[PDB]
Amino acid sequence: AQKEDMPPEHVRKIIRDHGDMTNRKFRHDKRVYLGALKYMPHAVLKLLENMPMPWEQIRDVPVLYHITGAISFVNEIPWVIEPVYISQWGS
RNA sequence: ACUCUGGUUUCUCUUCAGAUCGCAUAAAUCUUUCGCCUUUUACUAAAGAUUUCCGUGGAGAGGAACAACUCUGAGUCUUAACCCAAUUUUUUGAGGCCUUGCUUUGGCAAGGCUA
RNA sequence: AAGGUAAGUAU
Repeated sequence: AQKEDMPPEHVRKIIRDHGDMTNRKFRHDKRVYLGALKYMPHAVLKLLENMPMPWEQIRDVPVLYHITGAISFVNEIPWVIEPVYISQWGS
């Protein structure tokens, strides 16, 4: 019993709609939306620590996002080989 | 050269963490010393004691993937051509006889005789 | 970031 990954277009659509809270269609359930918003600093911390390095053009990262698009987390720790990382930054 | 030994990867969970949990390094709270002082919320910078957070290790448990592929260790780790013996055993000249002591007798003990 | 709200009655 493991959660299968969703297509990247699913979260794209979820973010694209429900953008403004003024819509009254999804206002019925907001405790699930509001309760997951306190972890915004966690999303900030995970996002900035996975910032791409100057030698990298595009960095695809695993993403853990709320079912309503309330918050998105970068579920990845930037592990780097120390000699490789130091040599890359020296270059 | 024989036989048995039986993994690695990955995702969770539960606990234990001495150790540079971390060859890196944040914040909060409290109690003392200050610095600003005029009241909160911020602070100044040292010490002491906590808590949280970003991470970490070991062990245990439960799933998945490559489950079929081999390891290591142990087990006795198992074979013939031609060439060899003065220090321990298949080439090794080490034989016998007698004396006297002594043992209930057998024998034993020492010496002598060699070839 | 505050210690910088007049208290109102009408529409």
